[PDB]
Amino acid sequence: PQITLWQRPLVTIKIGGQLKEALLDTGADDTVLEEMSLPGRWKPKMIGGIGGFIKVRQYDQIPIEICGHKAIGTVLVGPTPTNVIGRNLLTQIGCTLNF
Amino acid sequence: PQITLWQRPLVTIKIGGQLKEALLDTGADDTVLEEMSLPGRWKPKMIGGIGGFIKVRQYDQIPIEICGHKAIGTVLVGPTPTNVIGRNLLTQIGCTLNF
Ligand SMILES: COC(=O)N[C@H](C(=O)NN(CCC[C@@]1(O)Cc2ccc(cc2)C/C=C\CNC(=O)[C@H](C(C)C)NC1=O)Cc1ccc(-c2cccnc2)cc1)C(C)(C)C
Ligand SMILES: [Cl-]
Ligand SMILES: [Cl-]
Ligand SMILES: [Cl-]
Repeated sequence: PQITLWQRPLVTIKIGGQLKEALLDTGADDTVLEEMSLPGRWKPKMIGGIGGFIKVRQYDQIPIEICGHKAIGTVLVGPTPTNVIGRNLLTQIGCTLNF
Repeated sequence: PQITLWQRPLVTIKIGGQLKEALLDTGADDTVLEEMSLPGRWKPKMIGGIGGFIKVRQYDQIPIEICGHKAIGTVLVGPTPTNVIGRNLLTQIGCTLNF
Protein backbone atom coordinates (compact mmCIF):
# COMPACT_ATOMS: atom_id res chain seq x y z
CA PRO A 1 0.00 0.00 0.00
CA GLN A 2 0.79 3.68 -0.08
CA ILE A 3 0.16 5.14 3.36
CA THR A 4 -0.55 8.87 3.68
CA LEU A 5 0.90 10.86 6.59
CA TRP A 6 -2.01 13.25 7.02
CA GLN A 7 -2.98 11.00 9.92
CA ARG A 8 -0.95 8.77 12.23
CA PRO A 9 0.02 5.66 10.27
CA LEU A 10 -1.73 3.02 12.38
CA VAL A 11 -2.00 -0.60 11.29
CA THR A 12 -3.24 -3.89 12.65
CA ILE A 13 -0.61 -6.37 13.74
CA LYS A 14 -0.94 -10.01 14.68
CA ILE A 15 1.45 -11.17 17.39
CA GLY A 16 1.40 -13.93 20.01
CA GLY A 17 -2.09 -14.89 18.86
CA GLN A 18 -3.35 -11.36 19.56
CA LEU A 19 -4.51 -8.52 17.29
CA LYS A 20 -3.20 -5.08 18.20
CA GLU A 21 -3.03 -1.61 16.66
CA ALA A 22 0.42 -0.09 16.24
CA LEU A 23 2.15 2.95 14.78
CA LEU A 24 4.53 2.61 11.80
CA ASP A 25 7.48 4.58 13.14
CA THR A 26 10.52 5.29 10.94
CA GLY A 27 12.09 7.18 13.86
CA ALA A 28 12.18 4.07 16.03
CA ASP A 29 15.14 1.66 15.98
CA ASP A 30 13.10 -0.97 17.82
CA THR A 31 9.55 -2.31 17.95
CA VAL A 32 7.94 -1.67 21.34
CA LEU A 33 4.58 -2.91 22.57
CA GLU A 34 2.51 -2.43 25.71
CA GLU A 35 2.58 -5.17 28.33
CA MET A 36 1.76 -8.60 26.94
CA SER A 37 2.98 -12.17 27.23
CA LEU A 38 5.43 -13.64 24.72
CA PRO A 39 7.07 -17.08 24.74
CA GLY A 40 10.76 -17.88 25.09
CA ARG A 41 13.81 -16.20 26.58
CA TRP A 42 14.11 -12.48 27.27
CA LYS A 43 16.60 -9.98 28.66
CA PRO A 44 16.10 -6.49 30.10
CA LYS A 45 16.81 -3.36 28.06
CA MET A 46 16.58 0.39 28.55
CA ILE A 47 15.27 2.39 25.62
CA GLY A 48 15.14 6.13 25.27
CA GLY A 49 12.97 8.68 23.50
CA ILE A 50 11.56 12.10 24.18
CA GLY A 51 11.09 12.31 27.95
CA GLY A 52 13.85 9.83 28.82
CA PHE A 53 14.12 6.07 29.23
CA ILE A 54 11.93 3.10 30.09
CA LYS A 55 12.82 -0.48 30.99
CA VAL A 56 11.51 -3.17 28.67
CA ARG A 57 11.82 -6.91 28.13
CA GLN A 58 13.57 -7.90 24.91
CA TYR A 59 12.24 -10.99 23.09
CA ASP A 60 14.06 -12.22 19.99
CA GLN A 61 12.85 -14.19 16.96
CA ILE A 62 9.16 -13.36 17.41
CA PRO A 63 6.81 -13.95 14.46
CA ILE A 64 4.61 -11.00 13.57
CA GLU A 65 2.20 -10.13 10.77
CA ILE A 66 1.84 -6.49 9.70
CA CYS A 67 -0.77 -5.69 7.06
CA GLY A 68 -0.71 -9.28 5.82
CA HIS A 69 3.07 -9.17 5.61
CA LYS A 70 4.82 -11.82 7.69
CA ALA A 71 8.12 -11.10 9.40
CA ILE A 72 10.22 -12.20 12.34
CA GLY A 73 12.24 -10.06 14.71
CA THR A 74 12.91 -8.62 18.12
CA VAL A 75 9.97 -7.23 20.07
CA LEU A 76 10.37 -5.11 23.18
CA VAL A 77 7.60 -5.19 25.77
CA GLY A 78 7.01 -2.66 28.54
CA PRO A 79 5.32 0.55 29.66
CA THR A 80 5.34 2.35 26.32
CA PRO A 81 2.55 4.91 25.97
CA THR A 82 1.78 3.55 22.51
CA ASN A 83 2.53 0.50 20.39
CA VAL A 84 5.24 1.25 17.82
CA ILE A 85 6.57 -0.77 14.89
CA GLY A 86 10.22 0.19 14.41
CA ARG A 87 12.75 -0.13 11.63
CA ASN A 88 13.79 -3.66 12.62
CA LEU A 89 10.44 -4.94 11.33
CA LEU A 90 9.63 -2.22 8.79
CA THR A 91 12.63 -3.37 6.70
CA GLN A 92 11.30 -6.92 6.59
CA ILE A 93 7.98 -5.91 5.02
CA GLY A 94 9.82 -3.76 2.49
CA CYS A 95 8.59 -0.44 3.86
CA THR A 96 10.18 2.71 2.42
CA LEU A 97 9.80 6.47 2.72
CA ASN A 98 9.13 8.20 -0.59
CA PHE A 99 8.94 11.85 -1.66
CA PRO B 1 13.99 9.90 -3.15
CA GLN B 2 13.19 6.44 -1.86
CA ILE B 3 14.65 5.85 1.60
CA THR B 4 14.97 2.34 2.98
CA LEU B 5 15.08 1.72 6.70
CA TRP B 6 18.08 -0.52 7.27
CA GLN B 7 19.75 2.53 8.79
CA ARG B 8 18.24 5.57 10.54
CA PRO B 9 16.61 7.85 7.98
CA LEU B 10 18.84 10.83 8.71
CA VAL B 11 18.77 13.72 6.29
CA THR B 12 20.22 17.20 6.09
CA ILE B 13 17.88 20.09 6.83
CA LYS B 14 18.44 23.82 6.57
CA ILE B 15 16.92 26.24 9.05
CA GLY B 16 17.97 29.81 9.81
CA GLY B 17 20.68 29.51 7.17
CA GLN B 18 22.33 26.59 8.97
CA LEU B 19 22.61 22.92 8.04
CA LYS B 20 21.65 20.28 10.59
CA GLU B 21 20.99 16.53 10.61
CA ALA B 22 17.49 15.33 11.41
CA LEU B 23 15.55 12.07 11.56
CA LEU B 24 12.50 11.51 9.36
CA ASP B 25 10.00 10.19 11.90
CA THR B 26 6.56 9.03 10.85
CA GLY B 27 5.81 8.24 14.51
CA ALA B 28 6.03 11.92 15.42
CA ASP B 29 3.08 14.30 15.05
CA ASP B 30 5.37 17.32 15.39
CA THR B 31 8.88 18.44 14.45
CA VAL B 32 11.21 19.02 17.38
CA LEU B 33 14.75 20.33 17.21
CA GLU B 34 17.55 20.60 19.75
CA GLU B 35 18.14 23.98 21.41
CA MET B 36 18.64 26.75 18.86
CA SER B 37 17.60 30.34 18.22
CA LEU B 38 14.56 31.19 16.13
CA PRO B 39 12.86 34.53 15.42
CA GLY B 40 9.63 35.92 16.76
CA ARG B 41 7.41 34.93 19.64
CA TRP B 42 6.91 31.40 20.90
CA LYS B 43 4.07 29.59 22.65
CA PRO B 44 4.22 26.77 25.18
CA LYS B 45 3.69 23.13 24.30
CA MET B 46 4.04 19.88 26.19
CA ILE B 47 4.85 16.88 24.05
CA GLY B 48 4.91 13.22 25.03
CA GLY B 49 7.38 10.56 24.00
CA ILE B 50 8.29 7.03 25.05
CA GLY B 51 9.90 8.29 28.25
CA GLY B 52 7.28 10.83 29.31
CA PHE B 53 6.67 14.53 28.70
CA ILE B 54 8.85 17.54 27.96
CA LYS B 55 8.13 21.25 27.64
CA VAL B 56 9.15 22.84 24.36
CA ARG B 57 8.98 26.23 22.67
CA GLN B 58 6.62 26.37 19.68
CA TYR B 59 7.55 28.63 16.76
CA ASP B 60 5.11 28.95 13.85
CA GLN B 61 5.56 29.60 10.14
CA ILE B 62 9.30 28.86 10.08
CA PRO B 63 11.02 28.21 6.75
CA ILE B 64 12.86 24.89 6.72
CA GLU B 65 14.44 22.89 3.89
CA ILE B 66 14.33 19.10 4.23
CA CYS B 67 16.54 17.16 1.80
CA GLY B 68 16.32 20.20 -0.46
CA HIS B 69 12.52 20.31 -0.29
CA LYS B 70 11.07 23.62 0.94
CA ALA B 71 8.60 23.68 3.83
CA ILE B 72 7.27 26.44 6.10
CA GLY B 73 5.67 25.37 9.34
CA THR B 74 5.71 24.78 13.04
CA VAL B 75 9.00 23.93 14.69
CA LEU B 76 9.28 22.95 18.37
CA VAL B 77 12.54 23.56 20.21
CA GLY B 78 13.58 21.72 23.38
CA PRO B 79 15.54 18.93 25.04
CA THR B 80 14.98 16.22 22.47
CA PRO B 81 17.45 13.34 22.13
CA THR B 82 17.74 14.06 18.40
CA ASN B 83 16.35 16.45 15.80
CA VAL B 84 13.13 14.90 14.48
CA ILE B 85 11.05 15.82 11.45
CA GLY B 86 7.45 14.85 12.14
CA ARG B 87 4.31 14.50 10.07
CA ASN B 88 3.50 18.22 10.06
CA LEU B 89 6.46 18.77 7.70
CA LEU B 90 6.64 15.31 6.11
CA THR B 91 3.22 16.09 4.59
CA GLN B 92 4.52 19.40 3.20
CA ILE B 93 7.30 17.63 1.28
CA GLY B 94 4.96 14.93 -0.08
CA CYS B 95 6.25 12.01 1.96
CA THR B 96 4.44 8.69 2.11
CA LEU B 97 5.16 5.22 3.44
CA ASN B 98 5.10 2.44 0.84
CA PHE B 99 5.38 -1.34 0.90
C1 LIG C 1 1.62 12.02 19.67
O1 LIG C 1 2.80 12.45 20.35
C2 LIG C 1 3.91 12.27 19.58
O2 LIG C 1 3.86 12.33 18.35
N1 LIG C 1 5.09 12.08 20.18
C3 LIG C 1 6.29 11.83 19.38
C4 LIG C 1 6.92 10.47 19.76
O3 LIG C 1 7.64 10.36 20.76
N2 LIG C 1 6.34 9.43 19.13
N3 LIG C 1 6.61 8.32 19.49
C5 LIG C 1 7.26 7.60 18.39
C6 LIG C 1 8.71 7.25 18.73
C7 LIG C 1 9.56 8.53 18.68
C8 LIG C 1 11.04 8.19 18.46
O4 LIG C 1 11.18 7.64 17.14
C9 LIG C 1 11.84 9.50 18.55
C10 LIG C 1 13.21 9.25 18.67
C11 LIG C 1 13.86 9.48 19.88
C12 LIG C 1 15.21 9.18 20.01
C13 LIG C 1 15.94 8.73 18.92
C14 LIG C 1 15.29 8.51 17.71
C15 LIG C 1 13.94 8.83 17.57
C16 LIG C 1 17.30 8.39 19.03
C17 LIG C 1 17.61 7.91 20.31
C18 LIG C 1 17.54 6.55 20.62
C19 LIG C 1 16.78 5.64 19.87
N4 LIG C 1 15.39 5.63 20.37
C20 LIG C 1 14.36 5.11 19.58
O5 LIG C 1 14.67 4.69 18.46
C21 LIG C 1 13.02 5.34 19.99
C22 LIG C 1 12.28 4.01 20.28
C23 LIG C 1 10.77 4.23 20.30
C24 LIG C 1 12.63 2.93 19.25
N5 LIG C 1 12.29 6.19 19.00
C25 LIG C 1 11.50 7.26 19.42
O6 LIG C 1 11.31 7.43 20.63
C26 LIG C 1 5.38 7.58 19.84
C27 LIG C 1 4.66 8.21 20.85
C28 LIG C 1 3.38 8.69 20.58
C29 LIG C 1 2.59 9.20 21.60
C30 LIG C 1 3.10 9.30 22.89
C31 LIG C 1 2.76 9.85 25.22
C32 LIG C 1 2.31 9.84 23.91
C33 LIG C 1 1.06 10.36 23.61
C34 LIG C 1 0.24 10.86 24.61
N6 LIG C 1 0.67 10.82 25.94
C35 LIG C 1 1.93 10.30 26.25
C36 LIG C 1 4.36 8.78 23.17
C37 LIG C 1 5.12 8.21 22.16
C38 LIG C 1 7.26 13.00 19.52
C39 LIG C 1 8.61 12.65 18.92
C40 LIG C 1 6.68 14.21 18.80
C41 LIG C 1 7.45 13.34 21.01
CL1 LIG D 1 15.22 -7.73 14.86
CL1 LIG E 1 15.30 -3.44 0.67
CL1 LIG F 1 3.04 22.99 10.58
